[PDB]
Amino acid sequence: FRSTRWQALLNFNTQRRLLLTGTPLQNNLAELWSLLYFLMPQTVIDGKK
DNA sequence: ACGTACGCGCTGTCCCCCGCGTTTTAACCGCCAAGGGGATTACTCCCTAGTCTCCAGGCACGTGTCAGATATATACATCCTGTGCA
Repeated sequence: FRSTRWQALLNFNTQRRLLLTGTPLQNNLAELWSLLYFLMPQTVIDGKK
C-alpha cells in the first residue's frame, strides 16, 4: 500500500480493472486487503474486524 | 626634427577539442521497519553591572635646552706689480 506505483496507477481513466496474478499469500491480510483496495476503492481500511 | 622598430597585416602550419556513437556507473525504488539526539518552549533562580555618588590624578599644554643648519672672521694662498739686478 505504501509504494509509489500504488498511487501512480490509481488515478488513471478506466471503467474496468483486471488483475492477473499467480497466487497471493494466505496470512498477512494487509496485502490481500490491498489487492481488494486496488480492485475497487469501496473497501474501508478496517481489516481487523 | 629625426628615427626606428614594434603593432599590425598577411600567410602557412598543425593539432586539439567538438560532434557523435558506444560503454559504464549513480541514483531511485521495494523489502522491511525501527529509534535518536538536538534545537524548542517553558520555568526558575542569582548575581554583574547601570546608576548615583565622591575622591583623586595625568596627559595636553607651556617652557628649557641642545642638535642641526647657517652666515661670517681669518690665516694663509695664488696672480699681479713694482723693482732692482748682470
